Amino acid sequence: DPSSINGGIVVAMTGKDCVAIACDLRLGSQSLGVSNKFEKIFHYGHVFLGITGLATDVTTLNEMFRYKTNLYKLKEERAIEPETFTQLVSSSLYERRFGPYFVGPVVAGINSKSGKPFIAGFGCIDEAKDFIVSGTASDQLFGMCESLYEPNLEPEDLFETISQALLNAADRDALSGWGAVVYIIKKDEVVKRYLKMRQD
Amino acid sequence: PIVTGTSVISMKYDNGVIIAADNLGSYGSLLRFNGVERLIPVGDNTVVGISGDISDMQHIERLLKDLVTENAYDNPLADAEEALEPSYIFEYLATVMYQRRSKMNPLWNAIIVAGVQSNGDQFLRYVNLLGVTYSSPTLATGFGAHMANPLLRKVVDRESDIPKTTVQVAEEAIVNAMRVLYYRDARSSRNFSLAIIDKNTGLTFKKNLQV
Amino acid sequence: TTIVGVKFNNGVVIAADTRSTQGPIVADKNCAKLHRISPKIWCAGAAVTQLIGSNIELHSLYTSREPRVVSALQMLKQHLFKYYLIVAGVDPTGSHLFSITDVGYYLSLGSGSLAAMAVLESHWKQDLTKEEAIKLASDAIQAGIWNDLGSGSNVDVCVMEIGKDAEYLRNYLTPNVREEKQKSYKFPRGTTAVLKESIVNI
Amino acid sequence: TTTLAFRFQGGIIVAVDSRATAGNWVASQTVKKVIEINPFLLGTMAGGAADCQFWETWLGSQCRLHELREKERISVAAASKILSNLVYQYKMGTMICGYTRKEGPTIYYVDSDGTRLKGDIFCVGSGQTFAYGVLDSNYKWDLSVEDALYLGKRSILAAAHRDAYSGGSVNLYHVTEDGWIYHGNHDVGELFWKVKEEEGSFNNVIG
Amino acid sequence: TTTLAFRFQGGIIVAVDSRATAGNWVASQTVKKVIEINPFLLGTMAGGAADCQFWETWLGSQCRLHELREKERISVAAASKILSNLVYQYKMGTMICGYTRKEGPTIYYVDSDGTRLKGDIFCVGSGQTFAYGVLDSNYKWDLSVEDALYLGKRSILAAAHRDAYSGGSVNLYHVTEDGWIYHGNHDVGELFWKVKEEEGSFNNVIG
Amino acid sequence: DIILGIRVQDSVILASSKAVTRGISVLKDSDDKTRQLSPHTLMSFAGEAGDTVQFAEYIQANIQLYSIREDYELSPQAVSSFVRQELAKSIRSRRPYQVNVLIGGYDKKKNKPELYQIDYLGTKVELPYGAHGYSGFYTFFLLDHHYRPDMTTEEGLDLLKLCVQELEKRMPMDFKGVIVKIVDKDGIRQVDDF
Amino acid sequence: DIILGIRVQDSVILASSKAVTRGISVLKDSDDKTRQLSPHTLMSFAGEAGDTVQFAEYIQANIQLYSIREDYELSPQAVSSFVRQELAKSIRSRRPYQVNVLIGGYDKKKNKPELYQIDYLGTKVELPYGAHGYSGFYTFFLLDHHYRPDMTTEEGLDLLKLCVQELEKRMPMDFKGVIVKIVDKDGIRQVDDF
Amino acid sequence: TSIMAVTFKDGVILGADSRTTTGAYIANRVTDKLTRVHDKIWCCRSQAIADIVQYHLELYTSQYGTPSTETAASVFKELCYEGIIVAGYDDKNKGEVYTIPLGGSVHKLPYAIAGSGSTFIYGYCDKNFRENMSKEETVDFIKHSLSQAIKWDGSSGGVIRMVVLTAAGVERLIFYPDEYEQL
Amino acid sequence: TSIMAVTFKDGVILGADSRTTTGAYIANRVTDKLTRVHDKIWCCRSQAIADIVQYHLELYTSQYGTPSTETAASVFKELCYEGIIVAGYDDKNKGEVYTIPLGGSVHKLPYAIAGSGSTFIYGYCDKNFRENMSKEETVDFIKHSLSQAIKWDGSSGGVIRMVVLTAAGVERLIFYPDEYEQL
Amino acid sequence: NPYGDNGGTILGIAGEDFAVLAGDTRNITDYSINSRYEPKVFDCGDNIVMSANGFAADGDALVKRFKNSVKWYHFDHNDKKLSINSAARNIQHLLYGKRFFPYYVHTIIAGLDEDGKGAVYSFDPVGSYEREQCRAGGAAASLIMPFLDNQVNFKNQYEPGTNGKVKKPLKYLSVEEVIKLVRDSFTSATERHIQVGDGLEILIVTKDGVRKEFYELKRD
Repeated sequence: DPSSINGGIVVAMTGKDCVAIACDLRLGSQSLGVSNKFEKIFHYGHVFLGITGLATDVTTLNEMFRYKTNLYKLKEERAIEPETFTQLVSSSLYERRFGPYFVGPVVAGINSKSGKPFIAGFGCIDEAKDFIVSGTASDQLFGMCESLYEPNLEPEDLFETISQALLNAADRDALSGWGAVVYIIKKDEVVKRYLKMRQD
Repeated sequence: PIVTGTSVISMKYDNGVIIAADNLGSYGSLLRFNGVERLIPVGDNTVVGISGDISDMQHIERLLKDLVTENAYDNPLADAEEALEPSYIFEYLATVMYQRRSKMNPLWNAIIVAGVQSNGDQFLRYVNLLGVTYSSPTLATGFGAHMANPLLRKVVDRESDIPKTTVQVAEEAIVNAMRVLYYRDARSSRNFSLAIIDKNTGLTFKKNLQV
Repeated sequence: TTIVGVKFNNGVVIAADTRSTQGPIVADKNCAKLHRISPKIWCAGAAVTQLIGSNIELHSLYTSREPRVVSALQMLKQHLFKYYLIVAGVDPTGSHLFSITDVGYYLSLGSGSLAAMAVLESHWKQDLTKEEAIKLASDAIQAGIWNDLGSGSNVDVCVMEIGKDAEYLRNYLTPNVREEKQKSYKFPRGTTAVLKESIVNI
Repeated sequence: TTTLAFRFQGGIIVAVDSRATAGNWVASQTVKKVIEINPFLLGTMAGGAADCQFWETWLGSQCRLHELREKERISVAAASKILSNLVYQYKMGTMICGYTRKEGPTIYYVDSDGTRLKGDIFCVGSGQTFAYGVLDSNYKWDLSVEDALYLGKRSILAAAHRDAYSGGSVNLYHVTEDGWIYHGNHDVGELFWKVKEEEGSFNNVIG
Repeated sequence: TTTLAFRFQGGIIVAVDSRATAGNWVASQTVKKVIEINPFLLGTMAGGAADCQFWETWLGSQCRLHELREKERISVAAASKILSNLVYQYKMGTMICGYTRKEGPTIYYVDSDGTRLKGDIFCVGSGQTFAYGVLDSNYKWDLSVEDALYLGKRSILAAAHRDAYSGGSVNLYHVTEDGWIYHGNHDVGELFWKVKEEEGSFNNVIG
Repeated sequence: DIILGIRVQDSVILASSKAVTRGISVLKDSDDKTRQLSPHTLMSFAGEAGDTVQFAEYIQANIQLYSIREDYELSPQAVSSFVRQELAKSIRSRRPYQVNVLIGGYDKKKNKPELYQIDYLGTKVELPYGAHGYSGFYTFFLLDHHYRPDMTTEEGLDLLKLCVQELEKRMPMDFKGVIVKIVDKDGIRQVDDF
Repeated sequence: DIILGIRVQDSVILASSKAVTRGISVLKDSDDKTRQLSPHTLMSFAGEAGDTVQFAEYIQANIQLYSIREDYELSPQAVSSFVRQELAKSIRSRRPYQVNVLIGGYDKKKNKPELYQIDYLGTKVELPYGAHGYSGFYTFFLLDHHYRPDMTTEEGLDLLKLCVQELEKRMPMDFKGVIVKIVDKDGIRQVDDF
Repeated sequence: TSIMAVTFKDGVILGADSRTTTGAYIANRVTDKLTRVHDKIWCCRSQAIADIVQYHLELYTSQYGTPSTETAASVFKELCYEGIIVAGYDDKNKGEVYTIPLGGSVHKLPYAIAGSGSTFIYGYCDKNFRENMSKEETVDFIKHSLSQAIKWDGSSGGVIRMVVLTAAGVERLIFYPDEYEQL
Repeated sequence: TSIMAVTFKDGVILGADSRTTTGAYIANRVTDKLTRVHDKIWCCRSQAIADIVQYHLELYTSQYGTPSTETAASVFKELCYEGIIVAGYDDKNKGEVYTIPLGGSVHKLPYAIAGSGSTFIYGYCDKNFRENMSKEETVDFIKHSLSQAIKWDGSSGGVIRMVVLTAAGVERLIFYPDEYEQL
Repeated sequence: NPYGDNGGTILGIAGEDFAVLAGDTRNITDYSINSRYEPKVFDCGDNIVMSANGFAADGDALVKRFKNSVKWYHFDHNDKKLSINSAARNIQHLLYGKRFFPYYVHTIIAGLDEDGKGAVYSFDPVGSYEREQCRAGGAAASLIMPFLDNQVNFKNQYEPGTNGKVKKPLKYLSVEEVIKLVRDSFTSATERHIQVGDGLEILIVTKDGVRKEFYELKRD
């Protein structure tokens, strides 16, 4: 299983008029930790994408989606929306059904027209209203999110919730850790925060 | 197994337990034998329903009759307050099945012990070749665990539903499940045996019931 | 997964549970498994659906005719044979119910297929009405939900009647709503230690 | 898992991590990986903890029986030999550490293959390479007790940082001629930030 | 099989054995394991003899085509590169030996995994260790032509004596700037007795 | 093979093991597992015997072709991106290149050294120091301790010497020493006396 | 492990590699893979990790028991016969000893050195020089050339020194040098400065 | 499954059971196993291949006129060779049965039996089949044979579906377990 | 092989074929498959166990008197459990058939069929067997049944050997292919 | 295959004067439900609660053999109360008696130490054991323990305004607060794990004795 080769987790949460996406920073080669700066969250316009799994696959998919969203912006004269980007991700993934990338993608963003927070998991789209998890600690993340999450959290409360969930799931995962980054995404601003965590 | 018995289904109602099994021994996809009684009365308060290997089932039948004979030795109350209980029979059978599994020579069967204890409690417990034991308001083996259990659990969903369940309702649900099992199970038979153990009226064994 | 399809006197109804699992872990608790091929042709499985629906729409525009359930069935069959569904619908030739291929007055697929079939075998009768058909399909899905670990959450129902529009009853039943938690786990602000903070120029 | 034991003028320093993992799931961060066989003998677990825990506890019984018969404590050489013979006949890595009057401070390495090695430094586990390097670059015989305890702490910290299956906390033991002394449990998370601050290492880690 | 080629002031010495074995059955004692690719190029076969033979004859044809086009002979580097690319694209050990004006005496080692090494000494085959040791102990750059031929003979003799699948006879080649010179076939049986008599070696062999 | 890379304040230092072993014997003890991609970019490689050199010369030819076509030098970042794309293409081809490479270069426009570690799968990452395979298991402790961003070339060479000494003591093979090359603003030079 | 034995006119010289490797690291670099069976008999062993020492101390205890029981020393031939029988018994036991041994001894009655090579299967043979496993692949060429029955101990050590140098050069492993012991009429002594 | 086709004095009758199983589970117990590939040519398996055969026979009917049962069996072979019982009626051939076992060879028989239940009735069908049977005699023979096959085969059951192919046309007959089990 | 035992109004008849094969090779075509374990108790396989059973039954007879067919099947089971058709006659039981399939379970049947050729006559024997048949009807029933089994099974052939176990005694009957094949 | 999986997750938390052992009551095979109420946490006497999670047959056998040894201990020591540490050593010897054919169970025992503080011991199927403040077993252990670490031990929590320099200090959790956390973690695990549900049985060991509480979980 190539997904467990590199490790790492991505979690997205919806709040009150806001979304949060968070990931760990560990780039591992089995038990060996190689890099603590491998950010797995990317954005194309106002749409954020977290990718867990094989790191080379993560880089390849980030390049492919930058390519496709740039061409989309040139053709459409508008930035892609999170729902359209989710459809794009699903179609791109199933374009390699029998040659698949060993990834788990997580879409986070706010639709610029409607203003409603959007998150999605995956080819089959899991457009949840509360939280999406991905990575090696997906079970720990599921437990932490199912226990901690409550609807309509303000951006500060949403930050605290997603941070605690990520930190406590990463503490119990061998291949996740070495730092964490959280994006608090609102329509007007996006805040990036680096978390203090155990370095083992 | 080689010659095999199919599902045994059972449930407990307000005043006892009902257990049913069909009278067929399959040989792979060949419906070879049609006179296989797979409900084994032990005393007057216990019925043992066996599924799986018929040769191992006949072995268990011998073990149960020996157990009755041994209990009566030097026991003037063997037909009385010193008779074999459903819990005694199950514990012996569970011990045998677990000891066989630990010797890598398992009795390839699933056993449901149905009966009423001396104090009147309904006894309904299951044991398989692995020694795995559990009890439930409704029990079924093999194919009935997938199809008969949902129909029986619709009648008795939890323990508090048992006192609300009459013998007529329980027997009607068991017969309906047997008909459904005949329709959708290829290794099943039209003819089945039905045993009712009631704390008041005692053991009622019905043979050659037809779907 | 538990999917059933029941034909009644003037149509066909399909129903499904909404639980998605990744091993023993529930990934999506409200996955929609009733997929629309055409307005009156719906599919449920235990990408091929989206492509088949696209080609069905193109074929219907080309022929200027309503899509037929046999056409969708043939397309799905050929596509899958090139490389397990219940296809139901109403077309000008009536109501149809297929599995991928066997026809049926009632069908069930998935992990909870046997429990649902038990309920159907017990309660199905000829010449069901629409309400009775919905009740029967819902009860089969509920049996799958209660008795199969792979099935859970809600019941989604799609009803296709011959002379009417298809009605998709998303979350027709919701028998597994979580109770309120004992305590609120809202952290006080400042609980998490932050090493660095920066605004992202989107 | 990372276990280390080295010999210095003040005795033996035994440092271990406390993380146990079931695949990628961290089952526990507080696992004791040092057997206190007796007030003068320590054993370490690295793989096959149950075989280690049972037989090194049984090893304490044999030493006690040897105590009663000969009026003299068993030697580290004998204790390792019994454990090595036990392991061989059932054919993990364990360090037997003790400080008797005759032998002095003595460490024996016994693995599942039946090997039995005497030495001054040993590191076992998934992080043994990181621990070995920190020891090889800083170990001295004339090392003081305070500097040796920190060296045991530092070597485990390097392993915990770089190895995914090592971490949780450091348990320090100091085997002296009067018996071993437990020097406490040190959380790796707290230890890393302290060491990063005071030592200036881990410059690639943002703090 | 044992093939060797080494570089000295007088050019390149190529020495091989001639035994081919089908399991334990010696099919032939007179197998040519040196390919005369062209009057200035030699190749050696060690495993995969058929691929070596076909592709080095084709390499000779390619060298002739290069000669016709550029009015200049192909280089040893170019021939080795062509053979290595061919081997890699179909992914044996062969030495390409030649002496051109630009490069001088040049040996390239090409094996089945696609490696291509330039060097002064190479030994391939089941007996490569014995011959390689004899070379390492007796090789010199200032070695004379007669001494180098004897050194090749002696290394092949050691390999044939100690290795069961090497033997038969020694074929000596001497690559000079004027082209290679065949120095004959030397029966290993006679050579061993001659070397034992003149050299005093093989004292454990009764004669 | 053993490949170490270390980026210091003004240069990148690469060390590559010298031994070539096939089967029973060490054929070569002086191999150079590096290729000059550009005047200010150097690539050192490790992995499967025949794949490493083939991939390295393919990359070098492509980079040279770009340089001639544009009359310009690709930045080390662009070179590392191209190499990562090539390895990612290979990993899902009919037969992948099992090659792990370290790319050390000097960006003449940023006036900064750059080191990139790319494995055979195609995972690229910019590192202050790097090693492939088991090489980092015996070196990462020492670099984590003593590496500083502002280290001079001499201090980086001393740290590399200590790392190689540790590798020689605890790794169970004999890699026959290392060849050390330095990439800086003046180009690529080799350290013979290491 | 690397074990060399060489019998010269008046003594037997044994050389054993010093390295102990378990998995990823070289745990020890000074191990002694020899056991003194008697005052004039020495046994050096190689093979599987735990079998070599376990078998060697079992042999040593048995030879010691015979010496005390008879108040006499077994001849090196008798010792080698006993060791061969033990290895021959093991090869068809529930779990054999994977141990290859060289037995060097001085027969105080014949006043002659003796060297015996016994493999794990139980193949004993008296040799003027011997090595186990791949060790002879890099040494026999040199011994076949320069060995003479009348060599003195110094010439045997020089020949042994040359044999070790070739092993370091061409074997792909790092055995961390050898420990050299000499058995003669004066007993068993060790050469530290090798 | 238990499928059997019998030629008789006025044509051919194809009979089959209606049970399909996945192991011991009866997934469908009202299956229609007799498949029309052409107007009066029917086949049964012991499904894509049936579609391609129907395609090819429709093409043949458009271009070259009505195909015979031999033509249908030929198409079946050329698709399978590169267990099927093919039964059909033509005016000149007056009803033909072609069996194509798993190997892909084609055999023309007065009657054919196939499926897991045919083994139990090989002897009975050998003893009881007679050439030039009447329509009622043929129906009775198929009923008895398939009843025995259903009794002994666990994969055979449900209703006995029959297709009668004669010059009169196509007649569909259904026999429920309450009727054939008591035979 | 094709073996069958049938209880009738005066006792039991055991019938078998005489062919043993190693693949397609008929190694023995005059095999005697009906084996005597006791005076009027006979068995057939579908050889060591038959020797141990005869040993145990002889031991039983010396100590506990004449064993019944159930006792022989009991001994067969206790050895097999820790395909056999056991047929025998006793005055009180008037002829009994016990089948012990490969699993080791024992079943008492009015008639039993076993072997590779028994599958082809499951339908035929079910339709044609009748309780309380006459001796000639039983012989005819076995002759017709085994002939069909021989016709369809490649491992069945040769002569049809029959052992009649009644109160009168043991009667051996042989039927050659020229007689039963034309039935 | 002599082994099998019957699901079930157990949770042992040691307080300062209490110990709780909680497990779901659902017994399963593959994707079927065998029983919705099959307790896996047992009061074994002497204020010791035990749960053998894993292979159900081996779990029953081990619990049966431990209850066997407690009775023999009372027979040999004149009804003397068995201490939790003595029980842990006894369980280690029971497990190691089958070293090469082990009980395929992870067992947790909870109770009070001789000083009166809550004690929890976890055991490897082979026999290794360790005293813990908390331990989770079963399939859903990874969905329960990370939440308790956050909520009982305040992991990754810091005092607000201290810039992550002062950790949130540990506090006395009452058994009522621990029960609330146990209930919430099990309801969360029920949502996301198909093997968790149908009811939660919690056994609370205090100085007063062993108290049993049952709570209903979701039945899908």
